[PDB]
Amino acid sequence: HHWGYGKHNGPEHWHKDFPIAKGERQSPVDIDTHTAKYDPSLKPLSVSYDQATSLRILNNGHAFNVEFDDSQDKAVLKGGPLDGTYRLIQFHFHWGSLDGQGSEHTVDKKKYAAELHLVHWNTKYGDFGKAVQQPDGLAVLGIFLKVGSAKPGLQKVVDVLDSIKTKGKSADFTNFDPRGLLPESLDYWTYPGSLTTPPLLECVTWIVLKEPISVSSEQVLKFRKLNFNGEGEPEELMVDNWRPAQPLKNRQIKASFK
Ligand SMILES: [N]S(=O)(=O)[C][C][C]C1234B567B89%10B5%11%12B5%13%14B%15%16%17B8%18(B961B%18%152B5%163B%11%1374)C%10%12%14%17
Ligand SMILES: [Zn+2]
Repeated sequence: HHWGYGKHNGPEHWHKDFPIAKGERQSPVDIDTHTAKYDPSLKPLSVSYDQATSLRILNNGHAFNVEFDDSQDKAVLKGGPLDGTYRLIQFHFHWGSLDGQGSEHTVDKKKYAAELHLVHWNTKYGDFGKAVQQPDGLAVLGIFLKVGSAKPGLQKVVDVLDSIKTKGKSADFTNFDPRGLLPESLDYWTYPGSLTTPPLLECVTWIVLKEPISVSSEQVLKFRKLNFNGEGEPEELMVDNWRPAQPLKNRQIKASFK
């Protein structure tokens, strides 16, 4: 009886195995645009993905992960609110059963159809397992998806999903360029928070981009054909794999932009 996204194992149950679920810096949150203060001390985000080396795509039973070679400083996030250098390890998405839900963060209570998370770890801790034990261990870049025009840079991901339909399936996924998933603007909000899946550790600097990317109805429908279940098990469509907004508590959301 492991955690998941259902009635009997979804987010309102997670606190029983992971008591930090009711902690002081949980994610995601609602971004109240009127309350988020412009911080002129924040730097432009530096996204250096030119040498990013994707290796593989994996259906982990909750989402799909696109994994990178993080054995050197290839793909790195720095600047913005960050001190030092954060290495790209993977990205994944959260999405809904319908276009009106799917994102984890909300913007004035608006839910987007999906949310992309690019996960990076602080190189000062040496390995991601040490980094997740630190309050400044991870930086996650969050990007909203809305349904409209197709995202050409996403289609290589969409086209491999048929080969990882079920939990535990992986596929070689080399030479994927994550620059193709970024919007035009790097304007962002930032706040201190947590992983949004168990173990829910409070180790993340969140950087949420204001400008969403557009994907087509056909692209997001292919996300919704994935399965939470393993091969030869009863079909449970991989949809609504998002945690709802959590209490902001004693935190300030900062804007990089006026
Ligand atoms: N929705 S979310 O908080 O970005 C989930 C992040 C999950 C992970 B934790 B460990 B650290 B890195 B890899 B593995 B798990 B995987 B990635 B971050 C590693
Ligand atoms: Zn995520």
